Formats: sequence, C-alpha cells, structure tokens
Amino acid sequence: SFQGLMELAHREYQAGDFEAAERHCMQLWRQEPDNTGVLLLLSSIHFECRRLDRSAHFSTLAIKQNPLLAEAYSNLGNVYKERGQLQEAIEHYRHALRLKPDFIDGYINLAAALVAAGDMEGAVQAYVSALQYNPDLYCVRSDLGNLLKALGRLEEA
Amino acid sequence: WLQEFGVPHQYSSRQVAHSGAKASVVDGTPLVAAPSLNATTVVTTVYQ
Repeated sequence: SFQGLMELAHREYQAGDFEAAERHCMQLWRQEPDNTGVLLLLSSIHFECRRLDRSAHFSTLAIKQNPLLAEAYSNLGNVYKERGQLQEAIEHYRHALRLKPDFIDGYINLAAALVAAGDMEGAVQAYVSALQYNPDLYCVRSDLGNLLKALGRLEEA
Repeated sequence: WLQEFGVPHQYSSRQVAHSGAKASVVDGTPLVAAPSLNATTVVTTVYQ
C-alpha cells in the first residue's frame, strides 16, 4: 500500500476494474516511475476498456525506459492487430521472440495475427514452437486443432 | 397363317372394335423446404 510494493492495483486488475487501480498507478508512476510493468498494467487496462491510443502512449513510455522488453512490442502488436497494421505486429513479434526467444504468449499473439493475415504455416510453427517449449498448454493444442481443421488436415488435428 | 392353323380365330380374336371410353390418370404438385445452418465449431482464446 503506502511505502511498499503496492501491487494492489494488480489486485484490481485481477478483479478487472480500473478506477482505483488506474489512479493507483497514476500515483505510482509519480511515486515509483521505476518499474515499467506497472505502466504495462496501465496500457493493459486501457486495452480491455478500449482506451487504445492511451495504451499506445504508455507502451511508448515503456519503450523509452527499456526498449529491451519484448512485451511492449507484444502490446504494440496487439494494438496494431485491432487497428489493422498486422504486418507491423508480425515483425514486432519477430522482434519480441528474438528478445525473449523462449517466450510463449508472444507466439500466441503472433499466431492470431497470422491467421488474421492468412499465412497458416507460420502460425503452425508458432504453435509448434510453443508446444516444444511447453507440452502442457493444452488450450494452444486445441487452437492448433482448430487451425489444422480449417486446413482440412483432419486426422492429425 | 394358313400353314399355321394354330390360333386362327378367323382373324377376329379379341380386341375387336367397339365404342370404348378412355382411362383417367392422376398427378399432384410438390412443395419445397430450405435447410438451415449446421456448423458446430468452437475456439477457446480469441481475445488478446
């Protein structure tokens, strides 16, 4: 709370609400402009609540302080995804999973971007790389299945 | 025919001319239907 790791805004994000969390992170980034994952929390809140370009701005701040964090690129690509520039998202997903080659969720987002774009096989490699990283993400396995069925390669789907 | 002499009937077996009527016959008309949608697909994580 006060004079500590005030992850309470994280708790409200778990609740999914914004108001107290939003002002809490405002107050954080004028008391601890040290972490940026909090600013990522902000961008995320703006994302679900459709506060798009505010997400973009806070992501760009995340890009100031450590342009080495793949996840700012991930969020930028998500923004691009619901605002059309999918190719830029894809190259960002390159960039991200070059920064953190063993990151899963980037694979998922870029696979969604790909299937939006229309290149199936790249998405196949996305999902497969996810799996060889994790043989337990059964949900992504089912997503594999949906894509493969969309490609009519029934039996292995 | 003469060498036959099998079933002569003096040329006049049945199917001799008469004042015959004509038969009557049946038929109807079919209607149509339209088939509705049968898709059955599902996904899990579509959001971001």
